[PDB]
Amino acid sequence: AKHPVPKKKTSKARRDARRSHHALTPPTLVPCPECKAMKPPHTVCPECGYYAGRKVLEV
Amino acid sequence: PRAKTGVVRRRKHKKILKLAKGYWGLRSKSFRKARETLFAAGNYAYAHRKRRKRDFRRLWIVRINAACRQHGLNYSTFIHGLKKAGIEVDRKNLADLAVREPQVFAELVERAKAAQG
Amino acid sequence: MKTYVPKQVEPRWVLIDAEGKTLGRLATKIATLLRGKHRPDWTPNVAMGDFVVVVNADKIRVTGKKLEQKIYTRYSGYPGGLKKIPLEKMLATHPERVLEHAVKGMLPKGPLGRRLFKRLKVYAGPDHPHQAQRPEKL
Amino acid sequence: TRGEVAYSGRKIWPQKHTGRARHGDIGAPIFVGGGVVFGPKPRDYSYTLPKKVRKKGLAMAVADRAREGKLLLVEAFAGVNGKTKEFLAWAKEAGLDGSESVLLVTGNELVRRAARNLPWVVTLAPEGLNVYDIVRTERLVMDLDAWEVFQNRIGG
Amino acid sequence: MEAKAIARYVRISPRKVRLVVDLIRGKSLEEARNILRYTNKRGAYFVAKVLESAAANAVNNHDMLEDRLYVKAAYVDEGPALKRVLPRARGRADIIKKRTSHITVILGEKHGK
RNA sequence: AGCGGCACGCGAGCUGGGUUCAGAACGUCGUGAGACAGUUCGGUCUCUAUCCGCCACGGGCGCAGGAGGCUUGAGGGGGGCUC
RNA sequence: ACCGGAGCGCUGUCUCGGCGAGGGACCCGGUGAAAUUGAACUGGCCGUGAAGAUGCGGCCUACCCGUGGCAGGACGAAAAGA
RNA sequence: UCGGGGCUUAAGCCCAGCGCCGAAGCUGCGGGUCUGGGGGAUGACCCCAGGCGGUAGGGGAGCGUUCCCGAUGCCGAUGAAGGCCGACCCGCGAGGGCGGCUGGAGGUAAGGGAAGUGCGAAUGCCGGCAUGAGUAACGAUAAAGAGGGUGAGAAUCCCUCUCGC
RNA sequence: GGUGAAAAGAACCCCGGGAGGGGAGUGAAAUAGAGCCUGAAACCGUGGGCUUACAAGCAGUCACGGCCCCGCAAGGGGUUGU
Repeated sequence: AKHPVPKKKTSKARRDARRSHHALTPPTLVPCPECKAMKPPHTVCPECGYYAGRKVLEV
Repeated sequence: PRAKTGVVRRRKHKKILKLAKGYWGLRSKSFRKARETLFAAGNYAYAHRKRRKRDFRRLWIVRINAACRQHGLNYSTFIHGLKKAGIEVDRKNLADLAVREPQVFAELVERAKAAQG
Repeated sequence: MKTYVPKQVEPRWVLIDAEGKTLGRLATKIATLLRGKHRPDWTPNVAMGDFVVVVNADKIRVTGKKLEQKIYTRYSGYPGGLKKIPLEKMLATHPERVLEHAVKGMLPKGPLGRRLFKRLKVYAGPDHPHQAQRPEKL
Repeated sequence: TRGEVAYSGRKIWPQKHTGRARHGDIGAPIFVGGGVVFGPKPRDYSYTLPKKVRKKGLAMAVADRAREGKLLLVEAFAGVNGKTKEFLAWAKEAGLDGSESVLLVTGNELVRRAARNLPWVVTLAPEGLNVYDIVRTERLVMDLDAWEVFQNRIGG
Repeated sequence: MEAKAIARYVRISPRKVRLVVDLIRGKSLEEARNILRYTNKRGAYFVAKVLESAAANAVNNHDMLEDRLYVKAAYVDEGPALKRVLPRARGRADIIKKRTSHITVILGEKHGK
């Protein structure tokens, strides 16, 4: 609300394009060594664990 | 004596819907822009029927002129000959009797100059 | 009946001289051939007009004072970006251009109108890529 | 109409510096529950029908029934106590059936009693006597006296 | 067969959760779930919830086996919208739109023969 | 120590000093309310750019085997003073 | 806390601006407005037009879409022109 | 920059003869329209004649609507009304009809009558949803760290330990 | 403002914190499932067909080609390459 106003209603086309560059990006995961399942690259999954395994305390 | 609007405009406006559903734009949905497009299309249809007429005259005369200079000379002289040959019409359209069968045309070209010349 | 529309004919190639010729007058002929106006079954929306390899365009003739007068122009979107070159200098440095410019403007403007420009190869030689047929013309 | 609405007659937003339209009173039609423009108010559709004309009216109408042949003025109705099946057997005997409806013209109330609840036979009688009846229906079943009341209707 | 978990009357505009969904549309259970956990959204919670109710149906209602069970159509549609009234300068009763939505993980076994 | 065009360029960029606001005074005209191409002093231009335009930055693609690095310069932009 | 004019000391008012600082903005994360809104598939010269065009025309640069930023045009929004 | 190009014994200039394009003007065709003549008493209908753009507007005709007489009746669960689909038939036309899918109990012929009748607008009245834009803002520049407990869920509650107004 | 003739107004299993649903069970019917007969329009989604990444747009129109799907034929829808 000022001087530079959206003079006209923008089309559905523009809606979908400005929202074309939107989108998501999928997660990135690898396995957990000395374990079984995933862990994102460079992590110490609580269930699993990096080298030496720290924490791992859940139920 | 009630005159509640009812559903007449429903049926009618949606008649305009199907009458113009297929176009582009919000107008290809918008009841009041759509109709304006209906005007566009119909008016266009009229003007384009007459356009179509002249257009086709052209096309014929195009390929005809090509073949006529090919196996002879310019199209104007071919006409000139055939109006003098009195070969009523030939249908410049069916002067595409050159499009198929070379000898038919070619012969009628020799007839063209045969008349005047 | 119902006017006939050509099938996918095989594009015929052609070769043209150049030297001693008149620029405009030359192209004048080129164009009508880039399209099917020479062929009996010419069709508007198709592109089936002969390809045209032109030789030694480096020696095309031009009347009047063109040589020194005629000035081609190009405009870069930039301020004072107008660039105008005389027909005289167009020959010296890459002259096969002159014939092209001359023709391009003598063809439709639409999509295929540039599509047909592609059908024309011009060489400041003679000499071409002896691709095939290429029956010289007059 | 608009004046008989328990609303105001006062403006809400101004005149020029408004940004919206201009009216104010939520009473005129233009708004939501506005009043009506003229029309639907209580009235009387009636008028005057000249004597002579309407006299002939009955005549013509009634007499036109007579042109067909569907008519009669029984001397006296046999069903003398006003009970349904009396007039019913009476009617089956008097040229009647069931599919034919009766401006049943007559004046003895008792005969009309069966006719008071008569699902085909409207029960038409004399001091009312109209043309719309004889057109809408079927049987001039005249007691001699109903026709008497009619003979004086014209009488000129 | 094909299992379905659907819910209406539930939070978040179609935008963000749609973003979450189509990142995982037509993906197997294990994969898609490994996504659901490692998601920097609340679509993690919502989508994984409905997805899980979807997984369980196939376990003991539709019968398919989850080694084979991957996710088909996930539709996500908008319910009503909360028309909240916020205040603002010079005295406008702002309207603020809280669009509510409709998530639907469908799914099925792997092969057909 | 140029003459000129482009809303005598450029207040969705500044300045609001000059301008024709109500206040007040003054010269002046009018019987007076008030007004005078007469003066005086002070006196609220309003942050989010929608398309275009432009200044850089990318993504997706394309270059009719996939790829890594060295490159051509058609075009085009910058550059030109003087004592 | 009234309007001119002049000198003294002082200073980023100016030459000519450079660095830094916290906070907005920019990336992620949770939510989410507005006035305007016929539709738009919306570039430029030279003319055209009731006098000032992407849209008409003889004609221009350029793949599709986006992000940061500047503010010239859409006779720019605020008004049914003070 | 002639519109553009691209022309120099011309693609310019003026002057003569023949050619051809190119207008819904015209010929042809054939369907509808009104007015004159005629065949048919003939009404219906056909044959000959011409005009066949038009804001205000004058004049005529038609489709559609809510209801009333017809209606103590006619229609209908094999399914009222309306809702949605049609590439189908009838009307020049607004429409009529008919079939497909729905929904669940109303609809009214041929003649006739009457009126809140036909909406695209009025910076239109009410409802409904987007556009802007996942952007601005998330209200003091007095500031927050952890360990644990809690609990489906914790930076955000809670316990303590700390630091700052 | 209207579920149904009437509440028969949905136990028990399942995921889930609940919410809400997936089944079952009910009635003629749950496209009558609890502000629930009807459910359209603008309207926001998901699948599929045709089309789009050298291109100048009141967005259509006339013709022709590509195409996909209805079609006995003949044709018809559709869509857009020029």
